[PDB]
Amino acid sequence: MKTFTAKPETVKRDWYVVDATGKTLGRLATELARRLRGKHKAEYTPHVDTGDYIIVLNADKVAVTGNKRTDKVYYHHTGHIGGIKQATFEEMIARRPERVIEIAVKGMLPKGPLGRAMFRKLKVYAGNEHNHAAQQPQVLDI
Amino acid sequence: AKTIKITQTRSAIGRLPKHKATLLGLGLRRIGHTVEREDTPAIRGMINAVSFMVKVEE
Amino acid sequence: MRLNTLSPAEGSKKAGKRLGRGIGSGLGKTGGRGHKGQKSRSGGGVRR
Amino acid sequence: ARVKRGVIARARHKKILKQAKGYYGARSRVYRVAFQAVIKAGQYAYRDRRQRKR
Amino acid sequence: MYAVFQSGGKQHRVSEGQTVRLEKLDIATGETVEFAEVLMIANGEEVKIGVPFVDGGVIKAEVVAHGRGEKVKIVKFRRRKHYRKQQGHRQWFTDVKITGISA
RNA sequence: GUAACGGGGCUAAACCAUGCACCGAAGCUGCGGCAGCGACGCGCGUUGUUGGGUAGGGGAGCGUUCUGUAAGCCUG
Repeated sequence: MKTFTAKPETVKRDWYVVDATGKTLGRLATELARRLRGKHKAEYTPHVDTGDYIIVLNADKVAVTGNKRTDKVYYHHTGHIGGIKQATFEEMIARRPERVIEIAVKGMLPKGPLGRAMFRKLKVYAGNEHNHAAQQPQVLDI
Repeated sequence: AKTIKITQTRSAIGRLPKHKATLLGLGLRRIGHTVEREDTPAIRGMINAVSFMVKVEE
Repeated sequence: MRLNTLSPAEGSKKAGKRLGRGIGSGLGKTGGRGHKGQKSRSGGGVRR
Repeated sequence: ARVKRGVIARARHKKILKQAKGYYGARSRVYRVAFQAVIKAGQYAYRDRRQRKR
Repeated sequence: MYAVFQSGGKQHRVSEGQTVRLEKLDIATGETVEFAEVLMIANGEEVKIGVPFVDGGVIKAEVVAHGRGEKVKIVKFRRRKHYRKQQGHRQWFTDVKITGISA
């Protein structure tokens, strides 16, 4: 006998909403990565993406503990010489809030075409209104 | 007699030659091997020198 | 008796050592001479 | 006896062909030995524990 | 109905009238065999969680044919050390049929 | 070019004390095969135990050309 593996056309998608207002960032990222990876299901398989579609609401109110709010600094190199640029958390929120949670969960996901396919499902919003009521995303209230 | 039982708990690679030779003088052959030996005080000396890798049960 | 059945008795024959014919024989590249040296040179060696 | 060794050599070279590989490996006699050296590792390095929950 | 049992070191799952490859036994080509060592049994809905070696569960089996499996090539190789060695192997197997499962 | 945690991130997911679980290798156990040495017996059993290996020593084989078996045998 062989072990059962999942197929691509025998996947059951689900949709959910998570509200990150007043929640810590990393601890939220861990569960987000778990759910998008699908290790929370009973038919998990490592070469197939079966995570839910999570909609994060209120991404401009992510709570960060301690002094990280002003010491946690981001880095990214453009490619040119001396082209290293940085941005503090205190200003990254005011510039592009959703990118905070986006980058924080990307590094927790795996890398490869499936790694990117998995990130394609996450949807992050700074506001609190969303036009996805057509898909009836049941709130994962915590 | 009493026939004490000895079980070898740790390996013998990279270990001091005297302990490697006492292991054979006792009778242990690999990890987890179980043997039964007399309670003579001569045996106690070997098992005392090698007491840091042999489990005893009495 | 005919010229097919006759066979020599055991131990009365044995194949000689053939050097440098593959690896599975054990007499590979070095051929038993060891690594470079006066001995390993062809015809090179000390006398009696 | 002068041995005319072509048949056995052609046989040996054909015996080691290893199709399905790309590029010179499958055409010429640039044949690695890793294809068979990793098999023994794999037969031990299967990862079939099936730990979905605990 | 489906059950489970241990024979030859491997815990297999068998269903009424099914074929499973097991280890090389010692029986003829059509001899009857019984497996009493059962770990659990279930006939839908009812799961009869079994203590080790449940008392009563029996699986009746009938051996069909015996043979050898696929050939495997073993190669162990050491670069730059003048070493190389090969081998071949084929595991022995005994196919069975399931003729009845009782509790 | 961040670059003195591998990374994300961690106010404990960090350090100290005690406690019960668990993952974890080609280690060890369960199940099948093969081979060397020893013991005990009558060529054959039943047991002990060993089987990573360079230089190197020992044993046993496959295969190619040619002489006899062969004016025999296979082959339009």
